[PDB]
Amino acid sequence: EACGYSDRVLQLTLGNSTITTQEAANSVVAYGRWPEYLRDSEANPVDQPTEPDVAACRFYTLDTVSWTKESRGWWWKLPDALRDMGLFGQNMYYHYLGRSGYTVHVQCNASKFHQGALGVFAVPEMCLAGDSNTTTMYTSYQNANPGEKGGTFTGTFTPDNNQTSPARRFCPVDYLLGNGTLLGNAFVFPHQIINLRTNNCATLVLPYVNSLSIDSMVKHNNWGIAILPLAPLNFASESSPEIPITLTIAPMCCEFNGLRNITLPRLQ
Amino acid sequence: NTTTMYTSYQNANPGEKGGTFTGTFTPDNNQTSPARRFCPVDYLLGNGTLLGNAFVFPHQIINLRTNNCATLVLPYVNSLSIDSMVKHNNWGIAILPLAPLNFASESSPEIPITLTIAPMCCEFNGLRNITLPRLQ
Amino acid sequence: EACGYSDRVLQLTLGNSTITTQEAANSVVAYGRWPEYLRDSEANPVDQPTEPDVAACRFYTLDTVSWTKESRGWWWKLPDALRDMGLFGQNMYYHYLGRSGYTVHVQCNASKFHQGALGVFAVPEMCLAGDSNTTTMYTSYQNANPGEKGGTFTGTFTPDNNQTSPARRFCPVDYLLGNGTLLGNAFVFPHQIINLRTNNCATLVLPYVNSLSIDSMVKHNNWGIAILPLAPLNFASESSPEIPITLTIAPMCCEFNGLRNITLPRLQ
Amino acid sequence: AATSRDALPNTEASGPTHSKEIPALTAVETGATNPLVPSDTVQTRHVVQHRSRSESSIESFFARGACVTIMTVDNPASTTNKDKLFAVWKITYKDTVQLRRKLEFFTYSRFDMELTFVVTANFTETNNGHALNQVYQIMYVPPGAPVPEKWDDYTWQTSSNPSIFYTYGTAPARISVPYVGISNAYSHFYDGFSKVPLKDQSAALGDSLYGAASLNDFGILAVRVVNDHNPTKVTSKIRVYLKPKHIRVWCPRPPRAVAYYGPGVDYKDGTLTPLSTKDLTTY
Amino acid sequence: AATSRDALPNTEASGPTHSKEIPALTAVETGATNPLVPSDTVQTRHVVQHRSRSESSIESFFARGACVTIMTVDNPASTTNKDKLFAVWKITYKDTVQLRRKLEFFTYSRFDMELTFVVTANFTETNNGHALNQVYQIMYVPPGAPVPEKWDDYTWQTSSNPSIFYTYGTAPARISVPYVGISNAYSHFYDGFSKVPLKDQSAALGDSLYGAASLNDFGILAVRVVNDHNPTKVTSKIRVYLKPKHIRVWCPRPPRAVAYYGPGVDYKDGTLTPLSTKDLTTY
Amino acid sequence: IDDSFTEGGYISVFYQTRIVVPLSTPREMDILGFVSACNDFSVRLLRDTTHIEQKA
Amino acid sequence: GAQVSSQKVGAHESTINYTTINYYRDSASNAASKQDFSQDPSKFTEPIKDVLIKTAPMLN
Amino acid sequence: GAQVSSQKVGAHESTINYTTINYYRDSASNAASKQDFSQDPSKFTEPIKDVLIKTAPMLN
Amino acid sequence: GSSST
Amino acid sequence: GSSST
Ligand SMILES: CCCCCCCCCCCCC/C=C\[C@H](O)[C@H](N)CO
Ligand SMILES: CCCCCCCCCCCCC/C=C\[C@H](O)[C@H](N)CO
Ligand SMILES: *C(=O)CCCCCCCCCCCCC
Ligand SMILES: *C(=O)CCCCCCCCCCCCC
Repeated sequence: EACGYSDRVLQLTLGNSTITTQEAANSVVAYGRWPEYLRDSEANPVDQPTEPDVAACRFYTLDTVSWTKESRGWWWKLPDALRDMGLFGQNMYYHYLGRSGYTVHVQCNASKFHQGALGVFAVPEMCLAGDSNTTTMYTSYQNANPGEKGGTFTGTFTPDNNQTSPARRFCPVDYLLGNGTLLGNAFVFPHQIINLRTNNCATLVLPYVNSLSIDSMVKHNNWGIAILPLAPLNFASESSPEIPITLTIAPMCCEFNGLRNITLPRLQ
Repeated sequence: NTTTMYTSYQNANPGEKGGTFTGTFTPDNNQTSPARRFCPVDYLLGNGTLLGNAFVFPHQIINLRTNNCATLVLPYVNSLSIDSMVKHNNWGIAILPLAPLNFASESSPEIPITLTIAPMCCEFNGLRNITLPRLQ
Repeated sequence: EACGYSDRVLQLTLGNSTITTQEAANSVVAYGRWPEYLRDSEANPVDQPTEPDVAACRFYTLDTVSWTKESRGWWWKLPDALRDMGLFGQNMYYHYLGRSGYTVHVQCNASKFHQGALGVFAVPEMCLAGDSNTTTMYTSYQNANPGEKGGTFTGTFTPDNNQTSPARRFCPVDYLLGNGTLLGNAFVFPHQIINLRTNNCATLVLPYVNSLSIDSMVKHNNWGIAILPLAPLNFASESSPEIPITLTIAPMCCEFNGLRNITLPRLQ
Repeated sequence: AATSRDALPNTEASGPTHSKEIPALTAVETGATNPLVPSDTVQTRHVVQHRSRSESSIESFFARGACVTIMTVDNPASTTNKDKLFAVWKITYKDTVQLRRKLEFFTYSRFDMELTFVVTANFTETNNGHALNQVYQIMYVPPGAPVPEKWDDYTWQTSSNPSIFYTYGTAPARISVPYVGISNAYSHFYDGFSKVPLKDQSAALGDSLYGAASLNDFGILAVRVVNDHNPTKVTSKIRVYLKPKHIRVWCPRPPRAVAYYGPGVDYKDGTLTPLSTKDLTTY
Repeated sequence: AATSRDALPNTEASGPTHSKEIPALTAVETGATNPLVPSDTVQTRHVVQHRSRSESSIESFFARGACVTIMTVDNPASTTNKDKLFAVWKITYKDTVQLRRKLEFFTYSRFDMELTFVVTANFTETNNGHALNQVYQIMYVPPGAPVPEKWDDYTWQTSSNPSIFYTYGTAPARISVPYVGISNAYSHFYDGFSKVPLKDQSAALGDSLYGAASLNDFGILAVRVVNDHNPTKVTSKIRVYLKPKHIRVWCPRPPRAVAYYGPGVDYKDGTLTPLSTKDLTTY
Repeated sequence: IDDSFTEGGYISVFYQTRIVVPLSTPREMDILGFVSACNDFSVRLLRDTTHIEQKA
Repeated sequence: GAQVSSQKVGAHESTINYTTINYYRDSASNAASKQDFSQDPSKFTEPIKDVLIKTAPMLN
Repeated sequence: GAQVSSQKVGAHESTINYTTINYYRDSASNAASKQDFSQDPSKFTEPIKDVLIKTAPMLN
Repeated sequence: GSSST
Repeated sequence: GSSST
């Protein structure tokens, strides 16, 4: 626009929170579907839903991670990454059922002299592969659900050989997208790339996706966020560059059914 | 009777257990480590006014021969439209035996009293991190 | 504009002089009033005014000063700073009375690797504080009127202790805006900031301001220009960076009354 | 449209009754008062009622100036060792008891406040010296403004604070003030604290008085004798009268039944037995 | 047509946003302040705003009498060696500080001036003699008119100067004066001199004070006790209060931040540190 | 004035990612901050300030 | 701007009236009119959800 | 020559008015009406030559 | 002019 | 007579 508006400069406001950016590469709406509340024709639990609106549909910033030349990649699951986030998390643990969409904003700035490219992928049902070749489908609830810290990818598969006290965790190999399929094809999932010369952020608007209208948020993650270095970090001629990556995520149109006492999960 | 308006936040706010009335005023004589709690005398409605007049406040009586419950629907009342719920209580519920419990000829009868309360039309403003009060 | 026009790119033309800029931060018109000639309903001296038009309403460039890490700030007074500028100055000294507006263009470029921010303030009646704690209101005409060289601010008040031959000059302390009020509030005066990453100039269009329609330009300054480093000059890792600051100022709609022989002031 | 000075309802004549209508029987458990009138339980005649409730309207009940404080000031000889006394009073209706008890029939109120000032002076030493007529300055110092530290310091300039210069022996001074509360009504009772004690903070740090809201609710009145020191000392008193005009009140309360003990609802041991002996079957 | 007592704008309810509109991002270099309202950066509800700016209109901000001076006079015994004291004051708002600071939020002003006079008297010697009620004469002597040299000389005739004869113990005296400036507005600041120093003239001859315009800007008030000498000496003080009515102001300025030091903008060494210690990351 | 009952809360600023610079660039810099009122802002009950005085 | 109202005449010696003019801009400066309204006590005397009919049983 | 204006009524007990008559020839003797106007802050808050649109970039 | 109640 | 505002 002749009044200055740009693809690269955006402002997002949800609840009492605002994000600004001056180096965006537009933003993505997964499968072209904006988040919505559950329609009566698709409804299933009959009790009056709780819809926290601004109390939960606001931007929550997770712990900042660090990108280096040896970084193989990071992953988070939703709603798991937000289970301890203010009133969203409370609403989640107090109800049997819950559904939610999300605005995911990945942040990573650097300088005109740095280079590198992060693939930011939102994957529906992001089932990851386990560390075991003695027992399949064995990753424990606690290890499958890291909360906000997330998990990481590895360049090497290493099988858990402790049979007496097994680690019971994922071993997500990066070129296999942590799930036995080639990473070069992950672009069929809703994505953006943070290529440092071009943009300093990724924004993905995710609808609630599932084979059900509503489900157990505590038992099941709907979306996975996978961030992998498609082109490695590099800067000037420093051997050990570092730049931070921050995730800020907002629940959208979230509603909950089946209110009771609060869930107190075994997380360690 | 050494310091007025001295009841601590912790003692003013018992949470769900509530507090009780007493038939006797007894002043806290520990000046070194004061109790800092209420001493609500029953015939003075715990506040220096006669209990027989408490009926000007919204009320019901549970008279056992007649009824087994009281139901009071309370509007939000205050000199402001909204306020700090953590700093300020809007309503007090006071339950006093106007006529003492009695049964057959037992000397020590007991019957339970249960309170069930529902918030209505509640709304909140000024969202931030959670308040973690000093309650003990 | 889709034909390329920008807030940042301006051309100003007055008389036989043109200024161009490619890194402006828009321009300011003090109190929203453009300069004007004196209207008949507000007129006071009855003699035919002299209105030099292009002979005086043109851009005059003053002596360039230098910004360094130890710079505390600079000041000029108008019309004083222009008293020796071509036919404007002549017209000024030949007439008892004169009034004028101004376009003030402060110039300071650097590089994408330098940083610093100059507050450029236009102050009506910029009375400055003196160096004395033995005699108030004692700054001499000669010291109050530096002409184009201007004066400077200081970080320290130091009282003139020579009682026998007093300096009789200003001692304008920077955080007190040289006048006993806090500099952080100087933004209520018409201003712009030259923040090196953003812009390389400030442009202020000043109306004639006074409690009279016309007055003695030789006795009285209407406006003061105060330039202070709000954020200090810095560059790469050099300890002693320097960049120049140039002032170019044009009188606007100036008119004079009360013609006689020329004023020959005691300036030293 | 029913006004405070309207006559109350007429008594309608009523005769004998024998029916299933039972006005006399009721059940106070419900929380209601039985709305009966004499014709419900006895035979009545027709009476045209002329009486009205005009004098017990909220306005009429409060339409009186009540003394809320007495401020003492003086003007001594210049030679005295003691400082010239000027007075400072924190504005309140709780230093005296009568208006306080009337307002406390209600939980909340709104009103415009009329303050009237009665000023009296006298001699103290068994002297024979005289004093010329005194002028007094009553300055309102709202929360935040500099409180005077000396009878003659810079604050008495009053460029922005409202002040009354009262001349002795003239009519008592009077001003009005609007409803100035920071809430939509004045709270006669505040069941709460001005601070939340946090766990992560020390107990001293989270502490505050029970039932107290703004520490300096309404500011202070500072009063002085403007005249310079005089050889003979004169002492004066300024009595302050408060009248609530244009008043509204909400949520009725039982009146104070035992002596006031502080600005809160606290009571003192030994004052808790208002009622006197009277036998159940004695008229 | 928007008046000072009109309610301010309502808050309009606003929802979530995801667009190229960037209200939050701005550039203060331009010299402008970003005109934002809460609905620009957070979700808002609809609120019907009732508050107004009525009390901060220029008129309301200045609508108070401020003390600008205290004049001392006396009336001694006829036998005294010292002359009867009459007072002479050069009219100004700069002898005190509070009204001065308020006016100096602005560069220029126009107003009608209301002057109110509070008069107090006392005895000085530890005598027992009395004095009958005093009448005071407050004479305005404009620049050029003969200033009184003695409490009783010919100038107190006042054929043309305005005078107030005030009777002690009566209501404080009061007069109004129009906007009397010789400019179109009063200048609170004059960056200039009243003389041009010429080269052909000596430096002493061309010299004048910085920031001073007419040496006798507005003239003086001369005050006396009209009563003849009395055996017992009485001393009186006349306090002068200035209120700017019907006021207009131009060109806002940062307020005075360090103590006033003279009628100009000068400051004194040792008074230049108004701000107190507070740590950057401490609430 | 400072008053617990009418307290306003907390303003604070944090690093969301970090400041990043290339080589040949200053590694430290300043930010400046400004405050102003919105169009819904008002004041009342005129009073004297403590920000000026006249001792003697 | 004069307001003319009637007095309720108690002891007698038409309608007798009296006049009122407000001298000040601020309504806070005004005297009290005493022209006040009455209301029904029901919010305190009958705060029950189901309307009470006094000839009927209060409990049914 | 009486001027009749309305009061903005704050606490309540139609439009309440008050009356004003000027007693003197000189307008300087008059009380202050307090019937004042407000203006937009723009000459101080937005003194820029090109009109500012707050949703747009301030610099383009 | 005159109001009448 | 009477003005009215
Ligand atoms: C020149 C004298 C001016 C005097 C100005 C007095 C202004 C202050 C008004 C105080 C209002 C007091 C009202 C009574 C108390 C409060 O109702 C309760 N404590 C609850 O808020
Ligand atoms: C019988 C008593 C009559 C008193 C008459 C007083 C007339 C003089 C009016 C003085 C006006 C003073 C206004 C204030 C000061 C000026 O604003 C500044 N110094 C700038 O001109
Ligand atoms: C309405 O008021 C028009 C009639 C005016 C009647 C005479 C007014 C009497 C004097 C009032 C003086 C003004 C009070 C400030
Ligand atoms: C306009 O003023 C016509 C109405 C007159 C009303 C009565 C005036 C009250 C007394 C004013 C006296 C004159 C003041 C010098």
